[PDB]
Amino acid sequence: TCSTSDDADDPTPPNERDDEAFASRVAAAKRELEGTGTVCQINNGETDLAAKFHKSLPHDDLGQVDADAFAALEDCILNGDLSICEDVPVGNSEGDPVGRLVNPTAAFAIDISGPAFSATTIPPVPTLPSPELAAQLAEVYWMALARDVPFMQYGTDDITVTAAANLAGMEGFPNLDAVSIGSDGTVDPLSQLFRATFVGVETGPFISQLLVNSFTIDSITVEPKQETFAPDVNYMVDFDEWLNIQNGGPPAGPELLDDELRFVRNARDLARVTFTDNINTEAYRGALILLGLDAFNRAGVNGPFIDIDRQAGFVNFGISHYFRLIGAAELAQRSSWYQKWQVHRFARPEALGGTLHLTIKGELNADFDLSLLENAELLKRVAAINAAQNPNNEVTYLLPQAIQEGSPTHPSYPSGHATQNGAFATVLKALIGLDRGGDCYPDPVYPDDDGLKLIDFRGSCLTFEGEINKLAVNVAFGRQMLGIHYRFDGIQGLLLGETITVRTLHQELMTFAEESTFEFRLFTGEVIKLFQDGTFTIDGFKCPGLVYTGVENCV
Amino acid sequence: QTCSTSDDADDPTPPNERDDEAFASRVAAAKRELEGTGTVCQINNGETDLAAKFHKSLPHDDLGQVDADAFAALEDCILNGDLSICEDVPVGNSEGDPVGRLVNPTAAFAIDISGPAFSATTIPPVPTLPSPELAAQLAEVYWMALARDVPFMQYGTDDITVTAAANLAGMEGFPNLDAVSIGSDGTVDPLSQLFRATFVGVETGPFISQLLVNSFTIDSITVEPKQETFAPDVNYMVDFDEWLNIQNGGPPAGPELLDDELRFVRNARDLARVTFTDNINTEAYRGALILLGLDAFNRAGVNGPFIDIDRQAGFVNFGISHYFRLIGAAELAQRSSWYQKWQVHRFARPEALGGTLHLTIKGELNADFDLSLLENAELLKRVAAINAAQNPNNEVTYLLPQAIQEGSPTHPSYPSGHATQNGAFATVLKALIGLDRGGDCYPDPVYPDDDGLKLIDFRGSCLTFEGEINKLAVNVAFGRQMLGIHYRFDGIQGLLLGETITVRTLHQELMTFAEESTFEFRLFTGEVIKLFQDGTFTIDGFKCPGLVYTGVENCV
Ligand code: VO4
Ligand code: VO4
Repeated sequence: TCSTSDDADDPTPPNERDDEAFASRVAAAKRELEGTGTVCQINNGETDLAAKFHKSLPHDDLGQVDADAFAALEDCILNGDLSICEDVPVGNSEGDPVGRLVNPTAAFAIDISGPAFSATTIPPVPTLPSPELAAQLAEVYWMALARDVPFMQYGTDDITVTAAANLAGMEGFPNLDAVSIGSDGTVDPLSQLFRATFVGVETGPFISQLLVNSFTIDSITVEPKQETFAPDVNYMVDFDEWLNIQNGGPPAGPELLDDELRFVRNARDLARVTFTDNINTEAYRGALILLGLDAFNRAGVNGPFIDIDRQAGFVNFGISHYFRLIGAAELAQRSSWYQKWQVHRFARPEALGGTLHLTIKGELNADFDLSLLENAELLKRVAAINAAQNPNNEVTYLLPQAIQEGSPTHPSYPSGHATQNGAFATVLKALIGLDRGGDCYPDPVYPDDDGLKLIDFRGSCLTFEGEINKLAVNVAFGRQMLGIHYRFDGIQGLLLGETITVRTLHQELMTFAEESTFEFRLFTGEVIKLFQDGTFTIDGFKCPGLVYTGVENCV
Repeated sequence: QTCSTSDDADDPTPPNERDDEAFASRVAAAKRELEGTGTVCQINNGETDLAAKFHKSLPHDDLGQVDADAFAALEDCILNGDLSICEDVPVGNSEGDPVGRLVNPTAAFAIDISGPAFSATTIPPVPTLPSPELAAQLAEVYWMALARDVPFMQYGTDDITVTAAANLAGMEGFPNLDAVSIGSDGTVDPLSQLFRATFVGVETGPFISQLLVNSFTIDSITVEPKQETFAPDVNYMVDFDEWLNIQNGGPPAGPELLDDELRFVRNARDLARVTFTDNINTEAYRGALILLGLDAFNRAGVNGPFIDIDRQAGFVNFGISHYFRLIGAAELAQRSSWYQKWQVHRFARPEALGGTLHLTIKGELNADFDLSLLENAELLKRVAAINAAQNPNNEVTYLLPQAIQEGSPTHPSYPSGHATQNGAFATVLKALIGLDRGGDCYPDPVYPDDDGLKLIDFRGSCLTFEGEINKLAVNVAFGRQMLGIHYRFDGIQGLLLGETITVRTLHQELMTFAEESTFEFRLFTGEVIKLFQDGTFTIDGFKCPGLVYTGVENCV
């Protein structure tokens, strides 16, 4: 049995390989220790249970949570114990899986890699009475009303031309997260409504090139015409059906589907993608397309290999590296879960929709800002679309859901889809690099209004990095378009995802033998550059912390 | 805001101790890896002949023998984890084609914070060039090339595969091949054993996994797996000059000829084509979506510890996030595969031993291949004839016909990186699905017809999910062998390396989870592993003595 020598072409002796791996890992962990320090989780401080998540617990007939049950939920959230979590009351005893709490104890796991779950933060949510919460909630209502308008008709359809005038008139609107908006405060329906200022999202067609172009997987070429939802029908707008879903009961039935396969061409379609995706499916498709277009090089001439001739990357700076992180970067979901349950615990849009509807009916008196509560233009359209749908044409102002089950049984903020899509977009941009990130997407297209044919897009350069960012914001805002998240869930989850992913990316980069760096553009536009000694820059400026904690701290 | 002992998080640990607690847990995890690893000795087969070593893309003489100083430059490149030193390795062809680049030789030297470090695991020494095991390993690769265009359901009648099976069973070292599928009577049944392995389920039912031939749905897009495949009969690198050009790092002679009709995978050439055009985990990702849709893994999160309780579902842990996260993350096993390829065994590819074989048969070289191969009359006459029909002026060569013009990637043979990653992904799918559901039968199994244009319903065996998951991994490993670029030891040892490594990572993560939970599933060779949060583990119910898992043979 060997000790100081063996057959490997390795400078370290066998009996030191174990110590060197330990030393390296202790140092890495020490760097997270020191770079982290004391991190303070802060929520908006409101105590109203109406603004908190409690879907699936027992509610009275006004959708108001049972006190004892909510206190058992707080018990469950705090203790990271399965058994205590099984003690939380359920509001419907039929045992349907949509009634189960979605893994409330998940956050309490220290992963050995990346930033620990409590090492990052996201901002407090706007309180229920605020002008910002009002405009955020109205925007989810207008998305629901605009679901069947084709994206290319946004500038001429009554619903979206109105949505843009009505939202721009709300006091809180200019304060919405990365809101697309003119300098004069107006909203252009075709290029700004339901958009964000992250790089490339406002340029060109609403839907990312990565969602409408063909992809090849194992020599199988796939055109992305999907099975989509039927137009014009929404769910949970009948009061008893809505209450039953808040109490944890089964959906009223399946969703109506369209008989014709179509490319994604309106918000209902985009929402459909996000209802039937599985973690990184959209980003995986984008990854394959980018590889096929040579934004990422399949033969491995990426990273430090672009400047040399003898070697190609694979495990590092090649497809092994890329597809590994496309899955591994989903680890940011653990931090997303801590934020959802242990910290913010914010009410989903359908729950606030119930509070609103009852307040409008005079059965509750929630303090919503008058910009929503007196928003006649929006509330009359909601009343009308619901009455058209409901038995006996009964009017409700509930938020129309594109799915019978409504939201998943976990808190609104942030969106897990937005956190994981921010992480996947960051992995793609970092491996493709800044230079290739700025090249223009070749032969860009947009689906026709029926989603049956692709039309050649003739306009500004759509950069690879912008189309990757667009893909991520499409997925985030597609959940909003189902009725189950607000813009703050999507924007702040995307940033949470980018920050955590820069931390893991930098951690791994420091271990690699070959000399190399990472360089790429963040969602807000700054260029980050990561170095193997632990240093990093934002637009050329060397940052002061030991580890990346967001652009705001690099000053 | 600042804070110290209290903030708005419902977390028992004060903010100012959360950094400390994460460092403590990480040190304890790294320490468990330190103490469970100890001294690990990397042992290769010890042969010194350069003909038995990888040196594709370096300068060679006209007999394909490596320039000696270039090879010592490559060893220095392998040893030092230095990009600049690796840029000094000589190249045998100046055209600058990307197929000539060395594939990331410094990759192994990176200590990943999670999982087993790159040098903490081993794979067995490769059979030496003169051994009967090597001879039968290489003959199998050649028979796979000769059987490329035979539809799997015609294996029992086609003279090529009927003879392959008998020829291989009569080779002295054949019975000692890695998990070789063979009767107790010593014969190989063409339909159910030829080019198969004894890993659970692989020998049951059709050759191709159900996960590769059934439709998958992605984002509401339903996909029928009819692929663009290679044309029949044509093989490449069978003309000596073309072969030599490829060994010196020159560009491929041309593109591969493709079939005009899209088809399901129905022969070895088609399975090879999958593996030529896949991307790390595309085959398992397709299988993962198929399994999820069949409820072998529950999309709503009723998996792992949630199966026995009513109030909660899994997601980050024991739900789809866990599942898709690990399907990509488990590719981390590729760092260890890279160490074994370059730093430890550095074994020559089948096309390289094929050039040595060819030249030895012609009397231009004198390699000591065992006589079971050098005097295999049945194999030699068929190789000569297929190559004479392919070559322009009908010149005979004994080179191993490749299914692709560029031949192997530019990195050593052992183990197969495709096999190591598919052993890891197979291991992730089984662990998350769990032992009980792993035993459920595939619901609607099929097999493609001989033209690969229609799916025929299969009957007469329960194809378990764990068995079809194992089959897919062995199909991907063996499809590289069907390209002409890997041996069976590359594939089976690669699959087992990927499994051990993944068990180590799965266990490490399991120990962190707040909820009480375990992992329990069946390994490739059939034993049931069960992993516990206190760091202990069992093999068929027997408590293992090591700190950490190091393979079935050490749990005794
Ligand atoms: O998955 V959301 O967290 O986007 O409901
Ligand atoms: O990728 V192989 O290592 O299977 O050539």
